[PDB]
Amino acid sequence: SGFRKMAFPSGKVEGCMVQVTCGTTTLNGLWLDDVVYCPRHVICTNPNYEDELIRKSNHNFLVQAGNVQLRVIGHSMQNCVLKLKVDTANPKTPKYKFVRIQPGQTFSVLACYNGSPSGVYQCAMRPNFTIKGSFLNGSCGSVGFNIDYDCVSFCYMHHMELPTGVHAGTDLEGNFYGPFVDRQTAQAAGTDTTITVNVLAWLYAAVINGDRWFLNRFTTTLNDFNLVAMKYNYEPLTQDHVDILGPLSAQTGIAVLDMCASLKELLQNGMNGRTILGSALLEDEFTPFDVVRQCSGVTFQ
Amino acid sequence: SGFRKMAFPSGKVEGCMVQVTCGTTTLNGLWLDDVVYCPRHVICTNPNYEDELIRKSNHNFLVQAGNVQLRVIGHSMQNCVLKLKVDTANPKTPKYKFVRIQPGQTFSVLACYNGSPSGVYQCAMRPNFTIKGSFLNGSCGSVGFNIDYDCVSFCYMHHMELPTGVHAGTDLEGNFYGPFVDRQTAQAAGTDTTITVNVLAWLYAAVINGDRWFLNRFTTTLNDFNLVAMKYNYEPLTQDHVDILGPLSAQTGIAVLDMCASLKELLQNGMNGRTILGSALLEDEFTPFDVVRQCSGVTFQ
Ligand SMILES: *[C@H](O)[C@H](C[C@@H]1CCNC1=O)NC(=O)[C@H](CC1CCCCC1)NC(=O)[C@@H](NC(=O)OCc1ccccc1)[C@@H](C)OC(C)(C)C
Ligand SMILES: *[C@H](O)[C@H](C[C@@H]1CCNC1=O)NC(=O)[C@H](CC1CCCCC1)NC(=O)[C@@H](NC(=O)OCc1ccccc1)[C@@H](C)OC(C)(C)C
Repeated sequence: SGFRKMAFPSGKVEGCMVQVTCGTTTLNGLWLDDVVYCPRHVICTNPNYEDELIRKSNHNFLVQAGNVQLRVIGHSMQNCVLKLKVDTANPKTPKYKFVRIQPGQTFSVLACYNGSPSGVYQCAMRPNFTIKGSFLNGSCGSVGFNIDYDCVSFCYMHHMELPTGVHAGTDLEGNFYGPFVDRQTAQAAGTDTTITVNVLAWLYAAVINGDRWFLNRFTTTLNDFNLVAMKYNYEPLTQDHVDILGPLSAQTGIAVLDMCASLKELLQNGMNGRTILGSALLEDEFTPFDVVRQCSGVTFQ
Repeated sequence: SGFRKMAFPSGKVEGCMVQVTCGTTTLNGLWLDDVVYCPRHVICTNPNYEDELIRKSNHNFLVQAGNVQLRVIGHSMQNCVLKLKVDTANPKTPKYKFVRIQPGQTFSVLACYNGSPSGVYQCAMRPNFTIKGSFLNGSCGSVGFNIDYDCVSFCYMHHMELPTGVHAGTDLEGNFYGPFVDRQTAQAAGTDTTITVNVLAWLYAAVINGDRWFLNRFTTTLNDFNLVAMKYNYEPLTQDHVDILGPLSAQTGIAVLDMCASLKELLQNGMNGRTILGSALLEDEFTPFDVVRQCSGVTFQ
C-alpha cells in the first residue's frame, strides 16, 4: 500500500537525450533512430522561422550525444519542431510512438540540461493546456512521456514558460498544446479548472489505501453533481468519465455517482483539518489509469 | 521556475534490477558486478536465517535478468541482505556506492516487480526510520538511491510494510533502518515528527519561486523556535541545520532564523486557505540540497 506521485522509469528516454547547439542557444534534443527533434526556436535571429531556417546550414547545428559529436546531414521543420537528420542512428532508440494527449492526461517529464537528465516527475496536461512543470533556462527540448509495456509514447516537448510560472510546449510533431505560439510576445495561460475525473480517481486511490473518512451515504445525479462542480471551477464530468471510472468503482464497491456525492460534500465543506493520501488539497493529477497502475503493480519491459 | 517532487533519473538503476526466485517467493534483486543483492527473507521455511540458509543450495536461487537466467555460484548473508555470487558481471553496472543515510535525507525509489521497474518516486527517511512508500507484494528488493554526478549511491532496499501502511527496509549492507527486524512478529513504526530543516528548505524553494506571502518582519531565537517546534511535533533545529540552510538563506536574503519566524507563525495560525508551492500542508520531504539542485538545474552524467 501507499500512494505516491509516481513517474515512469526514465531510462529508455535518458538514452535518447542529446545537446543541440545553434548559435548562442543550447537546449535538449530527442535522438530517435537518425533524427534529433528539438524546438525550432533554437535557430538564429516576431520571428519568421521559414526565413530563419532557410538561412541555416547543417554545420550550424552542434549535436552532442555524450562525448560524441553527431553530424547533421539534413534538417526540416515540422510545425514548431526542428528535425535534424544525423548520420548515426541512436542504438538506444526504444520502441516509441508520438502521441498528442488530451487535457487531463498525465505524463512523466524528464527534465534535462545540456542533454543530461536532471530529474523526473509526473505532470498533467492542464485543462488550459499548460503544464505545471519545473523548468529552468536550458530545459527546452526536455520531453514528457508515458510508457506502455515496452513502448515509449512521447507526448510533450518543452518550449517556454509563461508569466504565471507554468509551462507551454508541443507534441513531438511540433503542434503546441493550447493557443500558444513560439514567439516572445505577450501570452497568458487562460483560467484553469480542476480535472474532476482525476479527483474521483484519487478518491478511489484513497479508499483502496484505507482512507474512507470522506465517504457518505448520499448519492447524486450527474446533472446535480456537475452543477456543483461548475460552481467550484471543476471540469464537467461526462458519462465517458463515469464509464472510465468503472473498474475503480467495481474494485471498491463505491458507485461512481456515490463518490461524486462525496466529492460534492468535500467541495462544500472542505476537509476540516483532515488529509487524504497525505494531501490537504483535492489532488487532480492522477488519472484513473494511474491509480489502477500504481495500486496493482503494472511494470514495463 | 516551478517546483516538483522530483526523482533522480532511474536508468542507471533500471539496468541493475533482476528477478530473484527461491521456493515460492519472488522478489527483486540488485545486480552490481557479479553479485545480486536481495532481502534475505527470500529464503525458505521467528525465522533463524543462519539455519535456513545453511540448508540452501545455489541452484535453489533462480535469478532472471531480462530473458537471461543467471547462474548462482555462491551465496552469503550480510546482516539482512543475501548476496548471490553469479557467474556473469552486470555490464550495465554503474559507478556506485552503498550509503547508510540519516533520517531526514531524501532518495528516489525505483519500484519494481519481477525485476521490472514499475515507477519512480521521491521519498524521505522519516525520523522514525520508516518511509512512506508505495509498495505492493513483490516489491521487496526495490532500492532507493541518490545520484551524484555519475555515481549511484544506493541507500535503501525494501523489505516489509508495517500496519500503518508505511515501509521498512535496510541499507544495502542489510542493516535495517530503525528498530525493525525481518520477522513477521508485531512491530510498529513509532511516533513520527516533521523534518524541520526540510520544511525550511521548502519555504526557501517557495520564495525562490515567487511565493512570499508567509514571510514576516519578525525574527526568533533558535531556542525560542525549538520551543514552538516541539509543541507541534517538529524535529529540533540544530545549528548544523541553520548552517546547512546557509546557501539558501544567502540566495534569498532571508536569514534562517527569519524563516524560522515565518514557520512559527505558519505553525501557530495555519495557512488560512492559502497554499505554498501547490501544497496546503507544510512539506518536509525536500532537503536543502534538493531545493538547490532543482532550483539551479544540476544534472548527472
Ligand atoms: C528553453 O530552454 C527556455 C525554457 C524556459 C526558461 C525559463 N523556464 C522555461 O521553461 N525557453 C525560453 O526561454 C523561451 C525562449 C523563446 C520561446 C519563444 C520563441 C523565442 C524563444 N522563452 C520563454 O519561455 C519566455 N516566455 C515568453 O516569452 O512567453 C510569452 C510572453 C512574452 C512576454 C510577456 C508575457 C508572455 C520566458 C523565459 O519569459 C518569462 C519567464 C518572462 C515569461
Ligand atoms: C516483499 O515483496 C513484501 C512487500 C510488502 C508486501 C505489501 N507491501 C509491502 O511493502 N514484504 C512482505 O510481504 C513481508 C515479508 C516478510 C518480512 C519479514 C520476514 C518474513 C517475510 N511482510 C510484510 O511486509 C508484512 N509486515 C509485517 O509482518 O510486519 C511485522 C508485523 C507483524 C504482525 C503484526 C504487525 C506487524 C506485511 C505484508 O503485513 C502487514 C501488511 C499486515 C503489516
